[PDB]
Amino acid sequence: MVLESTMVCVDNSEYMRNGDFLPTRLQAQQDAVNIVCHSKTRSNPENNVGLITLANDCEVLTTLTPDTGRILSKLHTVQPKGKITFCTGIRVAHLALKHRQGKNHKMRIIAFVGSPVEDNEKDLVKLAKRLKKEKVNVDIINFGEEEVNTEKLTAFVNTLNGKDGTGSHLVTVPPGPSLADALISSPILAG
Amino acid sequence: AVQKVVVHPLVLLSVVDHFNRIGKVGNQKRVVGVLLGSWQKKVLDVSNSFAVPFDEDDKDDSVWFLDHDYLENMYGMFKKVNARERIVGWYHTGPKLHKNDIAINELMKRYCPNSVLVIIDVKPKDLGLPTEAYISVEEVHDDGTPTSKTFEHVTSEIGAEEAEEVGVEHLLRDIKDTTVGTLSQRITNQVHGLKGLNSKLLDIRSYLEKVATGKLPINHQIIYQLQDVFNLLPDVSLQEFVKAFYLKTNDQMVVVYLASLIRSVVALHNLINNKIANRDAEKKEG
Amino acid sequence: RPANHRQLTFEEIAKSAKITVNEVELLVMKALSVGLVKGSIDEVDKRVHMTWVQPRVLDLQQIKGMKDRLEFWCTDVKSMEMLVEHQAHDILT
Amino acid sequence: NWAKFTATASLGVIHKGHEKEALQLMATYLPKDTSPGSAYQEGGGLYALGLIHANHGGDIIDYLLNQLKNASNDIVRHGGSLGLGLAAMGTARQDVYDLLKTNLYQDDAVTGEAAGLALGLVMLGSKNAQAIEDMVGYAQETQHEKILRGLAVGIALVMYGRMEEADALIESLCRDKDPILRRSGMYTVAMAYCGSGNNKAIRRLLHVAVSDVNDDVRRAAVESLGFILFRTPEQCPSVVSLLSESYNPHVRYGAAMALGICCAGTGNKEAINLLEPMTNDPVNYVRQGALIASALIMIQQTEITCPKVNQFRQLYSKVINDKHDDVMAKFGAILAQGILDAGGHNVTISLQSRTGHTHMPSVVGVLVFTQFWFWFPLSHFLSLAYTPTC
Amino acid sequence: RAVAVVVDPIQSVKGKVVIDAFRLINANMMVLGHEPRQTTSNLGHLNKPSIQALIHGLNRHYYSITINYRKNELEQKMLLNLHKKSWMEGLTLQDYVVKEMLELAKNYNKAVEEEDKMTPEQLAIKNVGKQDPKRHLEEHVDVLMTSNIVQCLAAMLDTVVFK
Repeated sequence: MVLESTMVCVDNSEYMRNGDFLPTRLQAQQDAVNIVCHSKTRSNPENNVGLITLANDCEVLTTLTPDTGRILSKLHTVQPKGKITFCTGIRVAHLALKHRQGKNHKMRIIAFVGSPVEDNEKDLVKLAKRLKKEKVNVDIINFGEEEVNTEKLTAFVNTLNGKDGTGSHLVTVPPGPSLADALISSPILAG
Repeated sequence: AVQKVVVHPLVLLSVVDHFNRIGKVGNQKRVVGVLLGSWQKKVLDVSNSFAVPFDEDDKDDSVWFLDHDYLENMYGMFKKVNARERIVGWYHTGPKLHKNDIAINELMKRYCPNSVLVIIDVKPKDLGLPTEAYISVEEVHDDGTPTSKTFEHVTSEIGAEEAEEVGVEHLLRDIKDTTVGTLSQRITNQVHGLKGLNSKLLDIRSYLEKVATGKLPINHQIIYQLQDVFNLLPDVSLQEFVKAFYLKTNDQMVVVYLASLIRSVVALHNLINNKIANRDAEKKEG
Repeated sequence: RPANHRQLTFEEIAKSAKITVNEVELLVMKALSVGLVKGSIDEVDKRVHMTWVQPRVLDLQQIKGMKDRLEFWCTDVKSMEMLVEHQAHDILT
Repeated sequence: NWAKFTATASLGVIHKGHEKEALQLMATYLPKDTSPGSAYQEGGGLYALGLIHANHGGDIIDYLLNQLKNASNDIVRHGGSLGLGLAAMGTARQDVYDLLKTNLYQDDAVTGEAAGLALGLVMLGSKNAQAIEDMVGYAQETQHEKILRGLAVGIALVMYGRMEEADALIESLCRDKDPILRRSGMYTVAMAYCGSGNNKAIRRLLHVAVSDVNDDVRRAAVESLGFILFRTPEQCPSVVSLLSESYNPHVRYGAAMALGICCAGTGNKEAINLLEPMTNDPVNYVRQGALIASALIMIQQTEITCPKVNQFRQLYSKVINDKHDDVMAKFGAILAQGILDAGGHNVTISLQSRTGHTHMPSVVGVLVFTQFWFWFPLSHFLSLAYTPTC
Repeated sequence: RAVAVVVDPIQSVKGKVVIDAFRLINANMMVLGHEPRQTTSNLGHLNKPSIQALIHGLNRHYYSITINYRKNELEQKMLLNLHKKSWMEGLTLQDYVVKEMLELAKNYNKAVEEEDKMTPEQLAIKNVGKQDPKRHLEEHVDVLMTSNIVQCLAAMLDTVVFK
């Protein structure tokens, strides 16, 4: 096993409600939460997973806790509606992981972005060299629609790592009909 | 929705100890902890409370953290060991509120639909009573804005409970009990004259804020109307109380009659025993 | 008007009212039926006595004149308060 | 503790003087040649060497400071540090300023009190501006009673006979918290005004003596008059007789001590007559302290002057030959007997010589002798208040 | 140490220090002396009342301990602030009742004053040959002092507040 803390960053914006990505996009990101919580059950249960959004608020309803059955109950009535702010999402998740219990856990975090965010590349490079001085690899999986080939988050992937800490893997969004498990099959292959 | 509060000093000391818990570590802004309560009438009571960890960066005042699992756990603890209590709000130690506090309020108004905060001061010198109460209701606006969700200043006090001062008045030890008859009245004179007319002069400094500034809510709804409740006495020169000098003489009347009669009887008290025992001691001293 | 005058003539109400003498009575009773004033209907002299009224909008010049008579009250009561306390200052011990 | 320490300390009290033969008479009583209970059959050995070399030091700087520097912990260094400061008056010892504060690092058990005493004795009446800072900007941030009370006595001891030179700092001590700096400001004005009838101390003295609610500081404040009024001692009893009727045994106890420590070289009949109903008190230890002060008042005293000598000796017989008195009444009673025949009526106390120069170890001895709630060899230092009447 | 805490919650409102704490010393040290307490001078200054005669019956391997109520500079002056500045008129601006305590005080004074003036009937000479010395000036100096001075300042309230 391995000691880390992955903060699932769901999108509750008003773009995640249609059915281009499979029979609900809510169900698409919900199956994503299913596979990451089962994956951290298959990982070390000493690790912890908590919920957070980037849109409409920074909503903490569960603590970053090693249980996730209550998170599976928190899957329901997510009601995705609001306006995206992922640039506060990185920092709010990072302070949530500076509110942890142990330092031997690593910090490999995922993120789900599904809307056009007003994110300057200077904003996310402040965040990115901040994470260079905060030791966090982030594996973002693009959902929804902002661009068919995301660039700002590609720039964050570029500006997070160098030569040793290349733990930034960006599944850009396939904005046409692509499956529910074919999106998350590549990070469960390689995060 | 809230009539007033009855708040014991014990919960304030329960704020003080967690202030001691945070003064030794890296203190970014302040304390945010749970305020339990004993809500019975539209009046309010608090017997006890406890805290919760909290940090807050200042970039978009939205990054702020509690632990609702820990909160409900120790709530279940103190609810089991005392079924009288329940949560009633929160508190903060920095005496000036900020814009994140509405997010704090509405994020904890989900357990019970009211969550009254408590401003306190760990270093109070100039204020009156530390305890303060807001409530989050809407009047929506005169211009009817999209949800002008306003804290509304509910009245407050320090509460009272039998035999909770057993520690307190034994500890402080310095109390001059029942100074009626000496200088308490002039302490109230100095402080109410100066420290209330400076509130008045800072109200007129806020009026100068309305002069040079103050377009914001300039507030021609409640200000002059409660100031008209003041303006029940427009006390301009020539003093206008020809119809009250005789009433003031009537005020002087009975008390000076008591003074004359009674203090003549007080001289009559002193002189008798003073003369008798005086010359007793004097010419029976030898 | 300056503070109240404490007693206000039929000419005043009838002059601002552009009405006769024998209607300001109905007027002040009708104001009691409205309930904006709690007044005593002083008409032994046709000169009316004043109580509390529901106020109207404080103007900018009325903000300034309010500052005038209000700071008059404020610093006069504060200054003569400090004078009373200056006489009451000697017996503290 | 004091079984060990008093057992090897009373030998050095008997060895007052005795310059050369100390090492080859305590060859069995080196710090490594005894195997104590814990640390005091080896602590009181160096204490007795400090008593032997009181105010007349040879190698009693290097020798003593090394054997305390080569000493296991702070729980040993006590009496060596006290006698080190006692003999190191004006020797400009720097290690007593260097290693004591960083020896305690925050505090000690009672050798922080020893540290305050040692730096005060080497810096007597000095205005040690290094140690004004490094003592009274140090006695606030720890919490115990012993370390703070001992630095209180130390910052009292560092300032002596000043007559103007400390009193703003004294009221700066007055504006501090309850048990420490106000108490020490009282002791420091008791030492800064030794020998004069200054009417400056008496203001805050009486004020904090009765107006205050803490009571040990009241006891200290009525103790202070014997410290400041030993040159003209006939002022006190006529007004401390009214202090004798306080609510508390604190102020009554200090009022019983004041008539003693003001006039103990004399045998005035009126102070005796006013100690009489005070040793007829309901509270036990105020009677005890009155008897202690009367044993101070009757040293060297023949019966032909004031006949209450035999009266109080047979009263001491009465209090010593029954069991149902106070527990430390016997402590005080045979203490009163050992004081009562000190040297065999050979030595006496005088805080002031005849030619107008004071006798500063007597002043030091009485201000030492008062605070016996801990470090009982503050009683043992009353040998330092004894004089060569020859 | 494992020190006990003993309390009775029905005692007083500001005064009593009801808490009681102990240290059971073992019966295995029955050979050695009981409660040495190296100095036993501040322990004797704990020994002051010989309190609780049934616990002093229970002095078989028990003794109470010193408990001071120490200062909190972070808390003491602000508790004093709470206490005083919330009880001196609350906001310090409120009462600075008054017109029926006139009659209440005149009753409470005069009805006691006639029995206060009875005893000079019985005053006489032959110094110890009479036995009933009791003071009579009590609560008619001071109650009338506080009463009339505070209510004449209440007659001053109108000139103090009003101009």
